[PDB]
Amino acid sequence: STSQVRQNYHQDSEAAINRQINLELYASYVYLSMSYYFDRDDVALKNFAKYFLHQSHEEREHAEKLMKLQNQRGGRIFLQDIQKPDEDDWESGLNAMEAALHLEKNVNQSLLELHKLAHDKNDPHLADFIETHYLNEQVKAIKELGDHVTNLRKMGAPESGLAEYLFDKHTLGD
Amino acid sequence: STSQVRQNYHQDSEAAINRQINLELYASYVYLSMSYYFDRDDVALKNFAKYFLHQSHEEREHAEKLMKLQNQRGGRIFLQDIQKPDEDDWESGLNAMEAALHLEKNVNQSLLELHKLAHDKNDPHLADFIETHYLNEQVKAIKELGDHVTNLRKMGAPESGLAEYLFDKHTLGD
Amino acid sequence: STSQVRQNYHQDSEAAINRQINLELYASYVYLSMSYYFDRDDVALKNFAKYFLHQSHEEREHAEKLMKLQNQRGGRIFLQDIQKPDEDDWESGLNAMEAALHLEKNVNQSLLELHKLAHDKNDPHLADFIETHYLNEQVKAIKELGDHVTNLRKMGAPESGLAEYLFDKHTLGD
Amino acid sequence: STSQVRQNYHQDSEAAINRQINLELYASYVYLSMSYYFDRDDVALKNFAKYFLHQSHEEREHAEKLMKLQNQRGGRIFLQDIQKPDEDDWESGLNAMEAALHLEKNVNQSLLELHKLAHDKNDPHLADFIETHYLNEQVKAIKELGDHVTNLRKMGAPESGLAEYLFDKHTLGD
Amino acid sequence: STSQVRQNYHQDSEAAINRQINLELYASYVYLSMSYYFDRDDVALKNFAKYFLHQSHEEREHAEKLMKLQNQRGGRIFLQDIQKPDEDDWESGLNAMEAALHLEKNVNQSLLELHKLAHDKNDPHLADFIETHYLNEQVKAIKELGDHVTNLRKMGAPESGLAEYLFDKHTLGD
Amino acid sequence: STSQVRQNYHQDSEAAINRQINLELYASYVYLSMSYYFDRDDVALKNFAKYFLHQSHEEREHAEKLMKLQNQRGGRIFLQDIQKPDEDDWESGLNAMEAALHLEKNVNQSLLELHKLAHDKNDPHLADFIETHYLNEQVKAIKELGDHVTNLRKMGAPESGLAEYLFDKHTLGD
Ligand SMILES: O=C(NO)c1ccc(C(=O)NO)o1
Ligand code: NA
Ligand code: NA
Ligand SMILES: [Zn+2]
Ligand SMILES: [Zn+2]
Ligand SMILES: [Zn+2]
Ligand SMILES: [Zn+2]
Ligand SMILES: [Zn+2]
Ligand SMILES: [Zn+2]
Ligand SMILES: [Zn+2]
Ligand SMILES: [Zn+2]
Ligand SMILES: [Zn+2]
Ligand SMILES: [Zn+2]
Ligand SMILES: [Zn+2]
Ligand SMILES: [Zn+2]
Ligand SMILES: [Zn+2]
Ligand SMILES: [Zn+2]
Ligand SMILES: [Zn+2]
Ligand SMILES: [Zn+2]
Ligand SMILES: [Zn+2]
Repeated sequence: STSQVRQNYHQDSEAAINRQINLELYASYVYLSMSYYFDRDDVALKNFAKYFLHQSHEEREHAEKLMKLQNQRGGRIFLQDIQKPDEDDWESGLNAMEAALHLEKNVNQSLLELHKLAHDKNDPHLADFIETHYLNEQVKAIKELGDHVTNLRKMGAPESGLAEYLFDKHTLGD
Repeated sequence: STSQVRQNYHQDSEAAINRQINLELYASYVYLSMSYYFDRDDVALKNFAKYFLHQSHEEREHAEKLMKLQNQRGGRIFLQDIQKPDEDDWESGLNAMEAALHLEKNVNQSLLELHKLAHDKNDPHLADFIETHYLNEQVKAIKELGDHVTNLRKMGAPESGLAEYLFDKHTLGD
Repeated sequence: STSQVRQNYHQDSEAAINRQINLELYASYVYLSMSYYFDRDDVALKNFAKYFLHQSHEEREHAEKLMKLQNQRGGRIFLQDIQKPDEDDWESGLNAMEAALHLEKNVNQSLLELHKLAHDKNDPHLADFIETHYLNEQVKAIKELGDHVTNLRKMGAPESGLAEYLFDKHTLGD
Repeated sequence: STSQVRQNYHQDSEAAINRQINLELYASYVYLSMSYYFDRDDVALKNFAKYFLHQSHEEREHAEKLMKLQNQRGGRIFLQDIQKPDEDDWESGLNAMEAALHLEKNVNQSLLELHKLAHDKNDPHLADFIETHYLNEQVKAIKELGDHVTNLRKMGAPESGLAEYLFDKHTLGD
Repeated sequence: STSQVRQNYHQDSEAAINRQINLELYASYVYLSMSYYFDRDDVALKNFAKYFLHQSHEEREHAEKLMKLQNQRGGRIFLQDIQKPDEDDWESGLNAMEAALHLEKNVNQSLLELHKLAHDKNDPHLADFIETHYLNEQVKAIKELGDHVTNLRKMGAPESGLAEYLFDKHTLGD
Repeated sequence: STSQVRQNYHQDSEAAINRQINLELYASYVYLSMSYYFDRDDVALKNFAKYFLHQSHEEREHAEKLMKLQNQRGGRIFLQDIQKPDEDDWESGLNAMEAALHLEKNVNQSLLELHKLAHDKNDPHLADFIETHYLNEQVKAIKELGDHVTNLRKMGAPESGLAEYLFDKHTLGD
């Protein structure tokens, strides 16, 4: 069918959207994994644990937002498997942060491509949606992972464990 | 003359804005008419009446801030007569819901054509204007009207006058 | 047909009422034009603009009120084209006020004939309706415009731009 | 490495918990899809949608509390892919209710086998865990889903389009 | 070294951003000069004075938000000397308002050029940055300075001492 | 011309004030530069940044009060180019503190010489103005910079990344 509400809504755009949803749920899955990793009795950095748990809940917010744009435009949601992440053990506070930064650069890439598509297919509505709710969020996050990584490294992580423990106290703990 | 504030504002943009002004005022007249049709002693659905008197007042807001925009950029407002609606009797609640859907998807086509003009003339201010204050509002508008229609249909409207009475109570009365 | 509520309601009154509705929308439209005219970067008298905009929203109430009385008496609303105002460029504050006084004297005329018709068709309900909700409002609005004209002319307008700028500050801006 | 906190926690229990974690995440995914299904403009039952969006967030909670449990006991979390749901179109609100029921009765069955496992490994902490935080919860949840289905049926669902609309109003909307 | 956070950030964009910073710091300097001009014992227009000083601090905000952006995107800040303003003596309130109009149109074109660049390099994050934090802020400033220049002109300035005094009180003084 | 307020205000003092104005504008630029350096994703010390950004704005205040003073005494302001800081990269937090220190003694130096000028020209208003608003402010700034440098060196700056991270937390974040 074609929904009564659909208008200037191209099907690459619609299919690009069902792709992002999955990517956002993917990242939500990664951050859950990082979170409970730093909750391990042998790692025990509670603020690393809550930092990523919060990112896990936000990625969820991202996907649900897109699931809403879809129906709003008259596209139809098709869901897919969520890949388990690439690790079971994230090694270190620094390394987990670097993986986070890598993950978000990559989600950012897809958002930019999704913007290009929306622009190329002359969807001003879809494109302002990406710029308003996603683009600058991803710059902020990526700037923030960058800063953390810079600070964990300058402090002598992940060699110095003292380093990671003070960072969990003094940066991720308000 | 050429206004002292004019900058990057193409006379084709100026004349498109004036067109949109008239179309918004037109919208408002349609809803005004729909509203006072449901206030007739033989239609007597008050929440339908309120729901359109509101959109009537909303569309008037839409025109008024196009008028501001026009002067903001140093163009010049020319008003044209306001066409009376297509109908005097709007038949039923479902139907008026189907009519407004049609109307808003139409006004939305105009906004997407105003915006593409803006893009092509390299007017980012005007394109952003359209994006923030109109596109998204139209997609929320289109999406809602669709929802009401689907519900009226599934309830058994327009035949069932029970359904329309109940939809007025449980859906448009808060 | 004939509405189950109609009573001592003559169809000339009904057609007289549809006419006034249009006329009120007309004035509503004239006052909008005046308003955004003084919002022009090359006119720029904010309080002239806010004054006429407020008159715009009141005429809209003036007309919705009449559309209410129509359905109330079981008459039936037929709308009509809203003719664009007789100017796009209202020249000055003095001249805008003078046009406005002309406009309302003319609308006052139409109401008085409507009262005459209501009286002549022995409709004391329609007659009290015009006495209560319109007649003294039209005397107040005519007197107010006259005083503004008197003051703007006594301040040496419209050749003294100083004149009109002080009037906008000291009379229309509280 | 064997965790410094592990005590009377059998590696069969550990692997049984990780299994439940995945099942709970999976249910969360099912409710998610059920939810934004009723957000489509052709379904348009907003309280069905709210009701399922909530259970999705609850099933998430279910998983998170299991991941805390694993680490509390000295086990090690291993996530796995999240299987997308069986349907992309859940047909009707009655049906989704019937599917949800089936789903919940399925997860209840897994926790009773986890419970029997715990008991047989003489793991009373893990049995008391399942007793307090899951068993009565699923039992309340199964009973409510039975109630809603029984009611949707008794009102004439899913054929009576009015029925589902009203259940969404009168039962799922407070 | 490429900054760790960089992504879709063009070296033209970065250098153009560095130019806009200088241009904003140059704006703030001009408005500073204008403000203490009116503070002179032989000009003595405190509201002109306070008007431009507020505008001076605004421009400094415009620059600092550009700088933060450079860092967010991984760009690199390079400052250059701040050109002293063109005049030491700004003649009068009218001429000062005119010169601000010229200044802000010049800033506005540089920013439209910066947006164009951003679009030419497929940097939607940058373009929507310029869109939402600068473009309509420049239109507002340009409209307001338009109105001010107009109202000063119609009053009789710069020939009428009275006019620049009363505009100081009744417009620049709230 | 000679100003109508001018009294016991020497041309050299008028000259030395104008130059002092420029030097405070310079100090504000330096501090602004140091601030956004510490905002870089590869330096990432938020409280060094806040510290220097607060300096930056205070120095602006220093200059505006000189501009105010100049007009009070009947002198005439002449603004010069504001030269860009010596550095684009400030290396480290300790080296930035040390360069702040060097700058503030240089500013102290010129302020003391401006005081000697005022004494020499028997200008006690000018002398007390300098004493009252700048002299102890300069001593306080230099004492605080001295202490910071001292602490940063004892902690092992600049070699110690940890030292600069802990100083940012425990001294500059309150
Ligand atoms: O044979 C049994 N069930 O069929 C059995 C043996 C021991 C238990 C028990 O309850 N342990 O706590 O149950
Ligand atoms: Na935009
Ligand atoms: Na009477
Ligand atoms: Zn995301
Ligand atoms: Zn993210
Ligand atoms: Zn500490
Ligand atoms: Zn509209
Ligand atoms: Zn609309
Ligand atoms: Zn384009
Ligand atoms: Zn009911
Ligand atoms: Zn009227
Ligand atoms: Zn009137
Ligand atoms: Zn006055
Ligand atoms: Zn569960
Ligand atoms: Zn459940
Ligand atoms: Zn600016
Ligand atoms: Zn500006
Ligand atoms: Zn200073
Ligand atoms: Zn200083
Ligand atoms: Zn002495």
